Amino acid sequence: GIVEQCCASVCSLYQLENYCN
Amino acid sequence: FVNQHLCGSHLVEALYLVCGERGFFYTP
Ligand SMILES: Cc1cccc(O)c1
Ligand SMILES: [Cl-]
Ligand SMILES: [Zn+2]
Repeated sequence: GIVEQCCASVCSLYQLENYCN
Repeated sequence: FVNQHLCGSHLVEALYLVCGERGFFYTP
């Protein structure tokens, strides 16, 4: 999930944007 | 994990900012 990718390591905004609608 | 709880709080503010008009669903 997003908590596993982005809380174990620091996501970028391009990455975060994957989880948008 | 309290650290994840804290992290998630920041994640949703980030989603809010990046997703904009699109919006988003948060599903831990
Ligand atoms: C913007 C943001 C907040 C928390 C974790 C991350 O990987 C990224
Ligand atoms: Cl924090
Ligand atoms: Zn904090």
